[PDB]
Amino acid sequence: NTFEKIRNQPLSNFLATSQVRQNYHQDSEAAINRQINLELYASYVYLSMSYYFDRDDVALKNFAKYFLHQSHEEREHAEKLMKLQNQRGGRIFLQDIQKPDCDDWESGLNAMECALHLEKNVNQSLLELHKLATDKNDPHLCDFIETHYLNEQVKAIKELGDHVTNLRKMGAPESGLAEYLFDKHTLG
Amino acid sequence: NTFEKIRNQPLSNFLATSQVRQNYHQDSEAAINRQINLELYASYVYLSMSYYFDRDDVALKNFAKYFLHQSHEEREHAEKLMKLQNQRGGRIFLQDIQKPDCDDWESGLNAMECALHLEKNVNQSLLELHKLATDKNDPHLCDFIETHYLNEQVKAIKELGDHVTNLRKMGAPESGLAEYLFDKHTLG
Amino acid sequence: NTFEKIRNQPLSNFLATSQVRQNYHQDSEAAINRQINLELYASYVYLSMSYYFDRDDVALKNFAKYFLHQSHEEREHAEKLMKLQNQRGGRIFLQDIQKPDCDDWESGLNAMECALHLEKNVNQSLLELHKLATDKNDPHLCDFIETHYLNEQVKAIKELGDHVTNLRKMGAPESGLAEYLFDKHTLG
Amino acid sequence: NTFEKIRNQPLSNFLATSQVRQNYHQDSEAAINRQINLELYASYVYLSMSYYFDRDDVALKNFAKYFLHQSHEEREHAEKLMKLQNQRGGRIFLQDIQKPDCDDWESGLNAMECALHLEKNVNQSLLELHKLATDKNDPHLCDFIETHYLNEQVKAIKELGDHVTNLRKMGAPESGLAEYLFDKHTLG
Amino acid sequence: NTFEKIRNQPLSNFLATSQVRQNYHQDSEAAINRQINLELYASYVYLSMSYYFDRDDVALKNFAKYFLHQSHEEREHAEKLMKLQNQRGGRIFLQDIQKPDCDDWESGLNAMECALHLEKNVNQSLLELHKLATDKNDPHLCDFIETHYLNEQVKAIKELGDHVTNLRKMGAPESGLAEYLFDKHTLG
Amino acid sequence: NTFEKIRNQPLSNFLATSQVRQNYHQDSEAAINRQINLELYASYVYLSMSYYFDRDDVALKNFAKYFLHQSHEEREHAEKLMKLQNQRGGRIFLQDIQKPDCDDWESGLNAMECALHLEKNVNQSLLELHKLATDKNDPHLCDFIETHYLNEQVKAIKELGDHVTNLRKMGAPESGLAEYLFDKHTLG
Repeated sequence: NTFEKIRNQPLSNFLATSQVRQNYHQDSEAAINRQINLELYASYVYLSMSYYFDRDDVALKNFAKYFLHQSHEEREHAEKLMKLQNQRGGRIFLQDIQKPDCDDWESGLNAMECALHLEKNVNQSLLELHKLATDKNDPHLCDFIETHYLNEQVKAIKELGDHVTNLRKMGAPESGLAEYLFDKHTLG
Repeated sequence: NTFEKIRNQPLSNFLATSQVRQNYHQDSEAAINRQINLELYASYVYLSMSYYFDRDDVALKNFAKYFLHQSHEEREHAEKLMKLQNQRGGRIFLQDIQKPDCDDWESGLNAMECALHLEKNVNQSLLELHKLATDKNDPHLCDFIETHYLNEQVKAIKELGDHVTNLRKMGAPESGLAEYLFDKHTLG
Repeated sequence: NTFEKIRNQPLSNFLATSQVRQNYHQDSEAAINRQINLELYASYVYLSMSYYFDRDDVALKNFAKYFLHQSHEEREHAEKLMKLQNQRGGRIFLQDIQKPDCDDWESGLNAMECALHLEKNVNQSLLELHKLATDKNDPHLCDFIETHYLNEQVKAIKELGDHVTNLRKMGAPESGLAEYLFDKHTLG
Repeated sequence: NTFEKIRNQPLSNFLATSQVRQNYHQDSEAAINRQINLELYASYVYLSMSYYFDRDDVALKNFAKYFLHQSHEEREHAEKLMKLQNQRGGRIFLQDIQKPDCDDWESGLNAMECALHLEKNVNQSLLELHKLATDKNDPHLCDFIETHYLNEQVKAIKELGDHVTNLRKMGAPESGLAEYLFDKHTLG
Repeated sequence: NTFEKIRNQPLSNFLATSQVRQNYHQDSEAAINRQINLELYASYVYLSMSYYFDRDDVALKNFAKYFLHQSHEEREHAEKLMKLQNQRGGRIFLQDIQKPDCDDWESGLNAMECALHLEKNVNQSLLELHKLATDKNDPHLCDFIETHYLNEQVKAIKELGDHVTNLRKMGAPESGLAEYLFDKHTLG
Repeated sequence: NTFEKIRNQPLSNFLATSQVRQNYHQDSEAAINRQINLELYASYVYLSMSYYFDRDDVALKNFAKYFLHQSHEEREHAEKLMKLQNQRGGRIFLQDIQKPDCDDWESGLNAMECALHLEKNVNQSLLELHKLATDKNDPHLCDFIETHYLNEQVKAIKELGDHVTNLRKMGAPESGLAEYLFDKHTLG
């Protein structure tokens, strides 16, 4: 899985004085760069799924629309992180964006499960970032993280869990009628 | 079952001269206090069910909305009874509110059946209250009960019976598709 | 005083794996259940006071309106706590709601003083809850508490203190003219 | 600079039971009084600069407008701090307001640099205050500071840095054309 | 009082050629600087009183609002004087702003009396300034003073006298009912 | 240089029967996949350039806005290509997205020159794609390319050339006044 490989690289890989810098450790800068890379990767995965559900032998439009919306959201998250990095006086440092691990998904249920897994991973990364911020006595960074990311992660995870439960109860993936009706009524 | 043990307590437990009191027996006062306690208990049960249907492994929003509405209705009923007790010149006397008997419900059908049972019990209590009022020659109390409670009870019971019948015919509780579609089309 | 007896019960009494649970200790779950019970109790006390001030030998309408509004607010607080408990992946566990300790209040000043006492107690409970959350490294819970409860508690306490001071200076409770005019001008 | 002299006075020089006080250490009270004095001093400095840029031999209107706006902002900050001190149950204690250190400024660039210096000093003081609050277990005060001051300080510092960079690149202070055009296009 | 101490300092302490200067003696410049300092001091005193009347053991909102309005008015007066000083080709020269003499006021009547005293002092200062202007043959300065300050001073003094008389007749400060009703009806 | 090494890879690397496929050679499929990768790379380069000009020691807002707009445009281009690939009955096959080659740009002129170079490269790739389409007798693909890409490329190249010429004539990069005024008047 590409996620842990991105995770286990040292902070030295994410580093490239300013007149506005004040109370800003370099480890925080390094962690912010890595988080940026992670958000971009998530956006790319969502795009891949969205255009998978558009093939002529799958043909579920609302799934595709949903995943495209998610991809755009992830892109905006990454841009906001970059803006913060500039505001505080650090230096942005970019890396390659890996290709997604899964190429086909075979059903809507499987795609929803992979999405849930991905969101949980992103949440774990954010939590460790907050811990690193708090043991360095940086209240501004802690408040930024708390106000802009944690509640959104929690809500997204809850929604994905609801979707998975509903799809399992209706009889998916063996019943195509189930996925058709779910695409019509819930995601419509 | 909490209902009957609340019912079987003597009237002396629900008792705590006024310048407005006229033709108002104390047995009526005690019965009104008891009915207040009963309505509060019903509201609490409805709240419990409503938030049961919100868990991530059940995920049926319209059921939860329906039951929350019912809970608010029961609260208003209790408040109106308290206002009457003050209007006539009695003294309000409160008691504890017991916890609901059932903790999990396992399906929408089971919850609907328990709700039907509860409503029938409340109706029986109201009928006994009306009989007590009428054999004491208190026309104002009788008319109050008739105009504000009996028809509402009848309509609620009819609606719950319709819901139970429809759910049984569609194949519940073995078919999750049935409950999904019922949540979409009827309660939506 | 029922409050401290509710406070002193162990966390095990407030406990009844999920696919959305992540970084959520069970002690937090128990504490949330206890706080829910506390908020419900406060709502019930406010209701009792509100309908006390409606008797024919007291007759102060604006006091009753004020306390009824407070009761509804407490109910919404409890509902929001329940929604959080579901969002994070815990299990709600309900208890009995005790009857209020004071049955008569004899004046508006005495009622205001009891309300101030109650609000201070609720604030203390919230503070120790936040401490428990913070020594377990749960930033989402800490931010939730901070953003939704502490400032409201502070504002409510300040307002109640102002009311008590004004009522004492006007000559209450020996002067009924004072309470009449306060009901007209301040709470009107 | 008057700044570090104000900073180095003991907390005893900023102190002058309440029925609303709860979980409020006196060191926090003293620190709040000191911060109030600091904000007033900053407002006075901004006023002095604003009216310096209005002389007939300088004649740059938009600079004056900008600095006057800053002065009013600082005044509102101080008033909000005083309101908090009253809300929590402390006692306000005022001191003298010293005169600004610099009397002439000789250019727009020099004034912008002094303003940047001042803002950085204020930010440092706020950070020390937050540390003091957090090691005393006062979550309400910490959240107040985080929500109302830190992000504003960061944004102000970033904006001032941008202004200084742009002015240096255009050729100031040796070119009056540069300052004229900057006054027209950026601050207009 | 601090007032006479500020008054008795020589004009040389308030002094720091222009192409617009014409018929403008330096004694006038010094007197204008002194008047600026005086107006700032008055604004600061008004602010102190306004936030005294906001404490939880005083709790009279309309008094606080009134005094805050007065403080803002004094600030605008000072700013207009500074603009005048710039128009005629003088040089502004600032001083420290002393802390108010009275720290507590104990009643609304006492605060109103102190305010009346302060306004009378300011009026006396303005009168001596006008005399100095007129014996130097400076018609523009005389007309400026007459058109912008004297009538406002007279109206303010009359209003404060009315307030003091009304408060004394109602029975203040021994009757808190008097101050409550005055806050409601007159200042409301 | 990433561009030509992406260009020189064989078509076999960009390959992963359908009921809608008709007159669609596999070489066209591979070329479309390669073009998709190229467009994504261009978008990423534009994003980096845009956030370079946001640093506190560069501070040219309109440049950043311009480049961000360009990045979004490139993203939409890639999405349209993917939609075509699905419409015709091929299979999408994704690859890694390399990091940009240049990390700093040192001036607006240098950035404009790099952008011109990049656009010319993209145009060359599109031209050889059209040649491959036309020697395979695929009129639909040829018309798609002609109607959606060539004129846009030509217009973009013309505009970038105009910008470069204007910046060179004004005296850039040695004159910062030139870049300031160009940012104000042309890109504003």
